[PDB]
Amino acid sequence: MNMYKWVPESIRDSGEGQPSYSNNGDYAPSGPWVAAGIHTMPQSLRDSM
Amino acid sequence: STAAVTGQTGLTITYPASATESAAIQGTFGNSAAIKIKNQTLTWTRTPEGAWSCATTVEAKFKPAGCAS
Amino acid sequence: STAAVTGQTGLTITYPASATESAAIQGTFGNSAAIKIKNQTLTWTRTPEGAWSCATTVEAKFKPAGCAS
Amino acid sequence: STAAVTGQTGLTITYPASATESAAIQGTFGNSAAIKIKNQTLTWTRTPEGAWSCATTVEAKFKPAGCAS
Amino acid sequence: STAAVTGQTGLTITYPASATESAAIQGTFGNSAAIKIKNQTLTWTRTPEGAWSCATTVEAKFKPAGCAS
Amino acid sequence: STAAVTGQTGLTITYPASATESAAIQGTFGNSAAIKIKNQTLTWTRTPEGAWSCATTVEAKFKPAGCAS
Amino acid sequence: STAAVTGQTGLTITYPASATESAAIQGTFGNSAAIKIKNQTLTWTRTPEGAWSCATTVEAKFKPAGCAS
Amino acid sequence: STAAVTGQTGLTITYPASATESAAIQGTFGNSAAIKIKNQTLTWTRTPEGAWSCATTVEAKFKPAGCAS
Amino acid sequence: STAAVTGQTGLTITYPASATESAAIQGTFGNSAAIKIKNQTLTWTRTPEGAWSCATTVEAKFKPAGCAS
Amino acid sequence: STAAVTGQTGLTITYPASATESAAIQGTFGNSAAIKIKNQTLTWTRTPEGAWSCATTVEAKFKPAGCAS
Amino acid sequence: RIDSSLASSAGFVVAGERWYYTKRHFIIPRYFQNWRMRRRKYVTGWVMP
Amino acid sequence: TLIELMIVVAIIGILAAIAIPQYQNYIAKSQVSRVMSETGSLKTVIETCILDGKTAANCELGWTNSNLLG
Amino acid sequence: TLIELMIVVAIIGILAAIAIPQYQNYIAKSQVSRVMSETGSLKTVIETCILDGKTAANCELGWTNSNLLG
Amino acid sequence: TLIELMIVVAIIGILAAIAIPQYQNYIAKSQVSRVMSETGSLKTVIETCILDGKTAANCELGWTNSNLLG
Repeated sequence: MNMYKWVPESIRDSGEGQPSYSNNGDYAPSGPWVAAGIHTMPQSLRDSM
Repeated sequence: STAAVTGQTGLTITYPASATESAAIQGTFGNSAAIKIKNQTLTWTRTPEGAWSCATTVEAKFKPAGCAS
Repeated sequence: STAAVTGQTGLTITYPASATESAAIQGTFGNSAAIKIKNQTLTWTRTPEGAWSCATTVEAKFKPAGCAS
Repeated sequence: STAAVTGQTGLTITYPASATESAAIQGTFGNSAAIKIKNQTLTWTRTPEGAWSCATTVEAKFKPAGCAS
Repeated sequence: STAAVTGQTGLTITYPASATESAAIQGTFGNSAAIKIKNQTLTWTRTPEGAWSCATTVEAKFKPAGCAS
Repeated sequence: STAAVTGQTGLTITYPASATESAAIQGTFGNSAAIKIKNQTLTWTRTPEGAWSCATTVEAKFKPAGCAS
Repeated sequence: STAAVTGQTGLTITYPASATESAAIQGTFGNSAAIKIKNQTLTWTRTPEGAWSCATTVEAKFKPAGCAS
Repeated sequence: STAAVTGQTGLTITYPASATESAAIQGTFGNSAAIKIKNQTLTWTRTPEGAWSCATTVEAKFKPAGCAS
Repeated sequence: STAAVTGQTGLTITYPASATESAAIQGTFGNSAAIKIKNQTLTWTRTPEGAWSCATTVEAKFKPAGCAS
Repeated sequence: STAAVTGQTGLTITYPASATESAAIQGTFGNSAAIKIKNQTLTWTRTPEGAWSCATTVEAKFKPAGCAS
Repeated sequence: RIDSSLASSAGFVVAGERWYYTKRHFIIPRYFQNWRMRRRKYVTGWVMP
Repeated sequence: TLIELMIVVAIIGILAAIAIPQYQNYIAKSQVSRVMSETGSLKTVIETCILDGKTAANCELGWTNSNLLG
Repeated sequence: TLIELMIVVAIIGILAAIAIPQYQNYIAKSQVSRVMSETGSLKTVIETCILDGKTAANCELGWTNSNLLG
Repeated sequence: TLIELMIVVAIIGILAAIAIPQYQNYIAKSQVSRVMSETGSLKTVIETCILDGKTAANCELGWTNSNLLG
């Protein structure tokens, strides 16, 4: 039975993540943001997710 | 003018050396530039995936719409 | 030049010596190739029964439909 | 960034899954748009027969010559 | 200082929030202004179309040529 | 793969069982084929006298001179 | 506000209909203009070649260096 | 859209029905074209031997290097 | 108006004849220009390698920032 | 036209009359070519073994990727 | 790339779509597409032990 | 220099309005031709099998999988 | 007027802010497409060499050096 | 005011000093690229004539005059 199935443990951190620094400089859900590079996140959090 | 060394001291080119480096063209203002931005920098960063974007360290008011991060 | 040795460093021919050994023609990107796809290899492997197929290690979006794994 | 899902909110794509449905690229103005054009839309209509056409909901004056219909 | 909040209490600007309302810059006389014209206002309003016009509440004799109602 | 059964489901072989019926080699597009002609078929029919000819279900603008019947 | 019908009577547009006629933008003074130049006119004309020139019927002493013709 | 019957009135196709007559592709400007070149024509002619050339009826300054003849 | 001779004698064009000579576009003030700079010239030169630079004989205090040479 | 003589003066063909001499297809720029590369040459050389390669006298800045020799 | 949500929100500070991994910067799992994934066709058959 | 930037926008607007040729026929015509060669290459196998008298099962086919399913 | 010149500054700000379509993906595909055609042409000589039984050293290869290292 | 007009003049002078990005290199590479295709387009004619054994005059060139003289 042909069956498309997702493949776990074959996913990679392709680096497309574009974190945004809110120009408000705080936890405001609104306001302008600064889409930054993936470098700004701790790699531990990346691995956990 | 070559990428390794340019003809202007205010212009620097970050030439990638492998497939994982991110290119950047950095230009430091001066000479005929304003006194306030006599030493500010404007950089166009190029992600290895093929994405071009602009950044600068000068005030947000002074940023144009395109380089508004 | 020859199957045993070629005039190019990046081209290798896997010539079979027996009836049950497959054939493979593999080339490695370099020189004027893109820095992103640099050092990658594309191989055309031949089954002993005479079936030809193509394989490569380049990214999924860069793989042509004729060599998609 | 794929056809199914894009990296920007303002862009959506109708992928034609059959031979009797048309393709369209929808880009909705926003972010740094002009206040009059906060919510107008323009589409790139791709007919199944191989014809490309452009249409917009903006006022007549703002319409460029290539999207007057 | 800013359109939302200004550094002088005698200057106000109405910034539109959508495309169906008008913009306006309003200024009220005071301090060094004459006693007769101490409490009227001069306004610069921008229509939704984007047309700028000047209006004032001062007497007809004190109105300039460009702000004649 | 053989005449009775092939390794590709889009490839169909109609092998005659007597001296009176005709042979047919029918192939159905798909996978890497175009969306418009994703479900069309190209067949090679052979008369009992030994004459080979082609037919196709694609539109006229895609029919080559070989199968333009 | 269009070329065919101007918003006010003081401005008139000569819109050519073919490749041999010349465009002209004529503005007749009045309203708040000086009494001496109440009925004078100022026109911007464009040749079919694509050259702009200025002409005014105001007195010589009132002609600026721009329209010294 | 056929050679005998094209989909646009501004496009003219001369199909050679014999081996001794030439093929030509004539395109007349208009609609959105510049008024100066509103009624000019640009043609591509083919000799029966298979040699292509370009001719244009606009002024020389509007003629590119390709169709300078 | 061609490069060989200009419409007015106050503008001069130096057209290069080979690849080892530099071009020059020189303009001399006058007519409606200031009396104190009635005979100064403003010239644009282009290096054989393709670099454009500006020079002028006017005093430093009248020079723009782009021609301070 | 022919290998012995071509229809364009800037195109020359070196035909091999024997098995121990090479062939050359040399093209000399001009007419619509840039002044900087007005008199440079680009050639195709083929060894008697049948191996083709590219050569030119233009500067390394203008050299294409396939003719860096 | 498609999806990046259904991850560990721990550490992130949720501000609507914004997940502030820092006081200043945030991410949006809707477009935080650093995750390349994999799926495969699967021919399967039910078996009785 | 307001009028100068208009020509920049106008040319871009004109260039963005370039007529895109109907490339769909090119690929579809070419794709069938690839099927044309692939399908006709088995005629020699089919004709030899028919003339030798072998059945459908006895006819050895040197077919290779095609990405176009033809 | 100052309003006219400020607008020109905004236009340059708007015009220079065009999105990059990531031409790296476009270029890389063509190079791979070029290479596979070259390596594809080597199939016939290897196939003919194998069917004749000649050794690897005896199999003459009409391969020409490629700028992409093959 | 005089100061507001001085801002306008300075901006015009600022705009007038935009760097010219040496457009000679770009076109020259492209102009050579077009000629590059022209010279290689006649290789097929020459290769066949050499292999078929035709003489220089017996070889028919399907060459059309190029405005770049290449």
